[PDB]
Amino acid sequence: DVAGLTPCKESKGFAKREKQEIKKLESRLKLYAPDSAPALALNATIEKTKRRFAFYGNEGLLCGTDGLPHLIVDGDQAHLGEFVYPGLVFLYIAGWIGWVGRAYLIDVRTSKKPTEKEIIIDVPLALRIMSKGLTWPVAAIGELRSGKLVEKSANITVS
Amino acid sequence: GPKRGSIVKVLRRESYWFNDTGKVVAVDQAPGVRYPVVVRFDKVNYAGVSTNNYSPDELEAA
Amino acid sequence: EVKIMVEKDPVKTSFEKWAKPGHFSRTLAKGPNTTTWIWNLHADAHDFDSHTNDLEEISRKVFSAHFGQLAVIFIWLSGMYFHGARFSNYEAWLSDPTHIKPSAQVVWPIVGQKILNGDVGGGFQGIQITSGFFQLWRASGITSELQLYTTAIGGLIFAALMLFAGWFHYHKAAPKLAWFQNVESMLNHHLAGLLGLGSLAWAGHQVHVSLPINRLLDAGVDPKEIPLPHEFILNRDLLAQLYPSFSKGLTPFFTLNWSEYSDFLTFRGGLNPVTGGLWLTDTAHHHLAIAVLFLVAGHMYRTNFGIGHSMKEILEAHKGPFTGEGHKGLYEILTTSWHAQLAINLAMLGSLTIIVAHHMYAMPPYPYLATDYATQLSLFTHHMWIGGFLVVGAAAHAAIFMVRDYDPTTQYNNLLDRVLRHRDAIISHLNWVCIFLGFHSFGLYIHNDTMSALGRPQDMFSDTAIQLQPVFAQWIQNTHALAPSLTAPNATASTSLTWGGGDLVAVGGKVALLPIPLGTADFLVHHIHAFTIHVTVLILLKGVLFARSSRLIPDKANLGFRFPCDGPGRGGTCQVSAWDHVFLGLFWMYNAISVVIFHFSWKMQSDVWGSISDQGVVTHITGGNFAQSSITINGWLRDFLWAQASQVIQSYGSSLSAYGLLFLGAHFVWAFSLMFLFSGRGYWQELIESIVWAHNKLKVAPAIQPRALSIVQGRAVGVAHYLLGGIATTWAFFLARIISVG
Amino acid sequence: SISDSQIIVALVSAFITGILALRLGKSLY
Amino acid sequence: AHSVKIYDTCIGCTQCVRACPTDVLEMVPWDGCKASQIASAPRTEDCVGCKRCESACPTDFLSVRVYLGAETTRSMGLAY
Amino acid sequence: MTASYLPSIFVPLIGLVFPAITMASLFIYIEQDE
Amino acid sequence: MQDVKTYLSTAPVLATLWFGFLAGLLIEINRFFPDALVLPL
Amino acid sequence: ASRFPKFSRGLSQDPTTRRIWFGIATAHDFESHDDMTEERLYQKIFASHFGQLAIIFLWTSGNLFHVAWQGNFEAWGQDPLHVRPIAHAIWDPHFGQPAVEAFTRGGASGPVNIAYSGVYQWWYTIGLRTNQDLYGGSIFLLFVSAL
Amino acid sequence: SVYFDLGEIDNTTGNWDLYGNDDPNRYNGFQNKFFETFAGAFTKRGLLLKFLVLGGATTIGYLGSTSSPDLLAIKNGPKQVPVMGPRGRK
Ligand code: CLA
Ligand code: CLA
Ligand code: CLA
Ligand code: CLA
Ligand SMILES: CC1=C(C/C=C(\C)CCC[C@H](C)CCC[C@H](C)CCCC(C)C)C(=O)c2ccccc2C1=O
Ligand code: SF4
Repeated sequence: DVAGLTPCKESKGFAKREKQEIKKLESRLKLYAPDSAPALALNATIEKTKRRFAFYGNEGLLCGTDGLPHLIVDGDQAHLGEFVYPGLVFLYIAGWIGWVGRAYLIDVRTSKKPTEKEIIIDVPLALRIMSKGLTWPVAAIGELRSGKLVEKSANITVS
Repeated sequence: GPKRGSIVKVLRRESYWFNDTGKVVAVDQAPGVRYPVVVRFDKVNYAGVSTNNYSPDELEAA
Repeated sequence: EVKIMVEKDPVKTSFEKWAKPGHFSRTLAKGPNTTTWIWNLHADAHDFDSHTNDLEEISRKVFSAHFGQLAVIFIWLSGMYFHGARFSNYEAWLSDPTHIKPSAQVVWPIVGQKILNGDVGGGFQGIQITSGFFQLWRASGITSELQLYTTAIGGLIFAALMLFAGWFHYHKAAPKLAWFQNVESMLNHHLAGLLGLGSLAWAGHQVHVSLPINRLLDAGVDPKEIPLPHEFILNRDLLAQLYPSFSKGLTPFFTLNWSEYSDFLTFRGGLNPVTGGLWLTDTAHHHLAIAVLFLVAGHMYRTNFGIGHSMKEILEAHKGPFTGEGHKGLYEILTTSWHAQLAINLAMLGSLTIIVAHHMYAMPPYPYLATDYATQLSLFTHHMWIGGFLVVGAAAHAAIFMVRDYDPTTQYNNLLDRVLRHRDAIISHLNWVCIFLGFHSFGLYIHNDTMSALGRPQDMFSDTAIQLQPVFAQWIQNTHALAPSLTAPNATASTSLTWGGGDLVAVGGKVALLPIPLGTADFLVHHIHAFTIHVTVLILLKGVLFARSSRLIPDKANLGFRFPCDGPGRGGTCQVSAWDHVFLGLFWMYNAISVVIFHFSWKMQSDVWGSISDQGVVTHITGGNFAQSSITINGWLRDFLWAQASQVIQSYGSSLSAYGLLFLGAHFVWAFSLMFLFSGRGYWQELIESIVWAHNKLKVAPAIQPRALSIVQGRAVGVAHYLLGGIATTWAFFLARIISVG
Repeated sequence: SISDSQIIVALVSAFITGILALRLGKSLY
Repeated sequence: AHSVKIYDTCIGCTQCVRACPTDVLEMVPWDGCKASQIASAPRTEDCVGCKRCESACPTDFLSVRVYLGAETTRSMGLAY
Repeated sequence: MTASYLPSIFVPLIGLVFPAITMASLFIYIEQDE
Repeated sequence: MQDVKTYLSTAPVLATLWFGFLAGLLIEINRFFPDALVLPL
Repeated sequence: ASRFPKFSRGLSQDPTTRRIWFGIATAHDFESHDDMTEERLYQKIFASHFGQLAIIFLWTSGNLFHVAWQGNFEAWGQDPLHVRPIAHAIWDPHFGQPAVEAFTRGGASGPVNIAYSGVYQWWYTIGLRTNQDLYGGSIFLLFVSAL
Repeated sequence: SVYFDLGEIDNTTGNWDLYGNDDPNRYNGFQNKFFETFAGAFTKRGLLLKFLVLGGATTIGYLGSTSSPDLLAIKNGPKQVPVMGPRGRK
């Protein structure tokens, strides 16, 4: 459809990309007995290959003129499962990491030896902050609105 | 100059601690000293020192 | 005089010094103000002579660290044996060592990496190893996975034992300085006890278990029907069936009539015609002789029993006219300084590793070793690299000694002083000979390249045009070829098949060894080897000699062994310490060893290896194109790099895929090294400020201030990444080539 | 320049241009 | 021939002159910091550019500054 | 090529003689104290 | 026992424990949910 | 001003070899010279610009003359798909016979180089069809460079 | 016993000539006379540099121009047929 790519469950080049690999695996397989560890491993590999090729066609990815999936990172509603759906969860996880790290730094900074608490972590406080870091957007936006997110008296100097 | 144990912020444009805070140690009250205020900071510079002396008109924010 | 000396419980074992990360040195025990604390912590984590000043604690720490290292080596060995026991096709290999590729590592199927478990043969699937452990176990007489399991456990035990000792002799019973200084008894016990008795024990094992089992393996019997290694110990008749000399009991050895032991104590050159390896009946005799040699050599030095030499009267007695006051004051150097000993030990051990790498390829000591080309190439390259590293380490530690252990108030003993007093001559002449060698070695290649480019090959330096046949090597080859007839009447054959004498030996197809020719292409590369070695010696010796002072900086010893530079003055003084000379010599060592291993690889694939067919016709791998195509740099570019690099690049989708991946990975690491090797600290330290600004803007400023790497750590990182990338690239290339085509 | 005299013309013109460049360089120094 | 300068922030640490390996910097009476001491560079004709002076002054940025100028035989550190 | 004897006259006079004389002139100009 | 906990609170030990737990998690996920290219949600 | 760099004293009094090097490096930094004013600088820029234009036009005239004298432009004009444009001829006294036979390709009588600069198509498009036109252009460019 | 002096400054700076043969005449007077009357005019360096440059110029000219066909390879020209263009060119 879009970008001149056909869906993968109709691509006549995907069939070859499957059957050639299957036949290679079977050529490897025919060097043992059907009741030996190499044969079991190879049959498992073949079943995994079939299960993989019978999922891309059902998902809705568009293959190319060479029989290979192509990702439409465009915003297309028929393809949200390629970029934006995993991208949102990644952004969630990364904001989580950053927010809990920032909060740990903020809390440690007001102590006796803050430099000591950075080579020797204090696991109770760090764990508390990691736990509380689940609702980080509702906290980051709240700190932005309340004017608590940024400083103004930065210590940069240039003569 | 300023009081002892007072938290002042630097204005020396060529200072490592520019726009940073520090607590005075002891300002010398001699007649002809050009930089009597002595302030110690909680972060060393590229050379490793944390104490430095300024003139009273060169640093004040309270 | 010589006695046991121990201080009961000098250090309480606890966890207090364990919680404070920096504890050994007081300068950084306070805490990490900036982030250049995490770095120098690990930097001087092992600088035992820098933390404290008394030789006693330094010696105790050295002892316990040696014990820890031995424990780690034991864990490594037990792991290799356990893998050979549990995940190896060893028993299948034993039934057909010429069609089964060794393999002792399997990979879990997780993300498609299952294909790394290639079809090695025998109903097994795993990565094909090249350590040569299968050949070693076959030569040892090991014939069952059980006999591996046990020894694995054995290794583990020793590991724990070592660890125990390592703790004990530092925390419960640690010696005192006066005990370590007894070098006479130490050498006595390392000669007679460690080397002599060790060689005697291994000769015993050989002559009792390794000879009959391997002989029955050569007679073509099943490795399962061979009696167990103790049926030849509790049955002298079952062993005498092969070597009937055992029927004569232990009487020939005691009546000096032991010329009847010629069955299992032989003197025969060449290789076993069926295994392509040395005769174990010869190595048993060799070990038996080496053992008594080291044993009678372990009685030279004086202990508290009146007799023996003292290695101070021996030294002072050698004092000639030309050389001032002789070797005086050197016994005081090698017993009050751990570095002057480490230098000599590292130099000798590196040279010995090079000798081993040169001997093993020419006289294969394990069965079916010369046949497996991959193992014989890896065992050369690895050992060469190890020796090349150890010699540079020796240079570095000699420089360290000269920097902070030498003192003149006692070194008026004009041997070290005299060589220190004409450094401006030593280095000048070494520089001149380096220039001469470089020209007369590389300019010849440039000549050949220009001629072959100008359509005039008749003016080249080939074997058809102007010739440069090495006559001395050819004469040595012809002399050793005739030794078993004139200069060695009892040896049945020459020591090696690489000498011009002898003939070819086959191991069922592929060839093992044959007489190696030597033409102009070998003359040129040998002179190139000499030139690179000379340049490396130049750099290292210049550093060592000028470690104390020079015309530029007369007080360099005050600055120390490791420091970036003495200002941008005097025109510039960057990279002026001895550490920087070691930094510069590492690259030339890398160059030299890479040229050596390229030489060996191409020459072996071209003029030694191959697969012979019936009627005698032997076709080498490349086709003998080394004598003609190795005289021009273009030949090394296409006929060696471009041609032989055609296996690794197209290894994708095969069992050799990891080599194709690590090719590009090592290329990336090598190119990554250039960022550190070319740049400098100031730019990065400035750039970091503009990131700390963005951090402060959002209140994420760390308390450990992010300083950039020091001027010396940048160089260290650069050379480390450079060496890793280069060696890993050559590793991947060599393995992916030889595994497929060998 | 398929002819013969034309090469001589080119040569003498190049020589004049060279003298001019020489004078300019002398003036620039 | 390099140009040394001593700005009026020297607290009289005397380290600059202790470090300079050419007898270039010397102490001088100058009231104003604590001890009426200051540095002085009369023999700048001998400075090689070692910058050992600047690596010693524990002032905010610096009080003794070396500016590398015209090169000579003394400043190049030559012995031949 | 019309002349075909000029390339045998010029490149010996421009790759051998020209550098030989300009390097000498520039070396006399460099190593002089005026 | 307190100093043992302090040592276990060091940077390299916490780093390797965290990265090993994460590696185990990702490895298990890939062994149970293999060949994930498109989010089926 | 009594040694090689007459526009600087610091390099003049330099006894070392560096005097040579930094004399060639700081040779066009007219701003950081000795006794420089804002009216000598600009005139030196002007004269150097004129010299640069002269050099450019001399280079172009040389290209024209060498394509006209040794090239095969006329032949290329009537078959621009089955002939190779010749840049100039080579006369290397180090050559060997196989090299002469190898580099004598094209239509030339001796060994030559093949022009990969695209000047043939350019000159042919704008309406040049004979070596005479190239020679006229070359002499005219010599004239304008002299000017 | 002392190795310094301001008077004999050359003794304390190493200005000695370690190999000096003060022999005023070593060769035959006739041979010297016959050698200086022939290699004497070559002393004038101002009239020798401009002589050498012209000699070398004319030498590499005559030898570069009046060469031989057999000697040089770039002078003997091609004596074969030219190879063809890989894309049907000439
Ligand atoms: C039984 C447990 C035990 C305990 C509680 C201690 C306790 C102590 N030892 Mg001790 N030691 C032990 C066993 C023990 N040791 C053993 C078995 C050995 C023999 C190797 C030693 C050898 C030894 C020496 C030589 C020294 C100490 C020192 C010390 C004191 C400070 C140690 C410190 O903070 O460094 C903690 C250090 C570590 C946690 C590093 C451990 C790294 C191990 C040893 C090697 C692991 C290598 C491994 C294979 C990784 C390779 C690379 C890998 C990344 C691939 C402290 C009282 C030091 C001392 O008192 O000096 C003032 C000292 O110099 N010990
Ligand atoms: C018998 C062997 C031996 C021994 C006992 C020593 C012992 C010592 N050396 Mg030494 N050295 C050796 C061999 C040896 N060296 C060799 C062969 C070389 C040549 C390369 C050197 C070069 C050398 C230099 C240049 C210096 C020393 C220094 C030192 C001292 C401090 C070492 C330290 O704290 O390191 C701590 C250890 C580390 C920081 C580890 C660094 C990590 C390495 C570089 C990378 C390893 C790569 C690995 C193989 C694979 C990489 C991939 C993987 C990591 C993912 C110590 C006395 C230093 C000193 O000042 O001496 C007093 C010093 O400056 N050595
Ligand atoms: C390919 C790169 C390359 C090359 C060619 C060199 C070359 C050299 N290095 Mg070296 N070096 C390099 C990379 C390189 N380095 C790198 C990357 C490092 C960093 C680790 C070093 C680190 C290093 C050190 C630390 C040392 C050297 C030294 C030397 C010299 C050894 C003497 C010698 O063999 O002279 C032979 C020279 C050549 C073979 C160069 C080619 C000459 C051609 C064949 C002749 C050309 C004919 C003619 C002259 C051309 C005229 C042209 C004209 C008509 C226009 C030599 C000049 C050593 C030194 O100074 O010893 C004297 C030394 O101590 N280098
Ligand atoms: C910049 C332009 C330029 C360039 C690069 C060349 C290059 C070449 N010419 Mg050439 N030539 C040119 C212009 C140029 N020509 C002009 C305008 C004429 C007409 C007078 C000629 C007439 C000519 C003849 C008759 C011959 C050559 C030959 C050659 C070749 C050998 C070199 C030689 O003997 O030169 C000799 C050069 C001259 C006799 C005249 C020089 C022409 C101008 C004045 C030089 C331009 C000055 C330049 C821009 C300044 C350089 C500055 C630089 C050093 C920084 C070489 C490929 C020879 C050949 O074909 O060998 C195979 C040959 O026999 N040329
Ligand atoms: C890049 C570079 C730097 C700067 C590079 C630095 C500071 C490397 C530091 C990067 C590491 C990766 C930071 C450490 C990250 C922590 C370990 C965080 C751990 C948590 C996870 C990220 C694993 C120099 O300082 C330098 C100095 C002299 C010559 C060349 C160079 C040079 O090339
Ligand atoms: S390295 Fe450091 S010291 Fe040596 S020159 Fe460059 S900057 Fe100056």
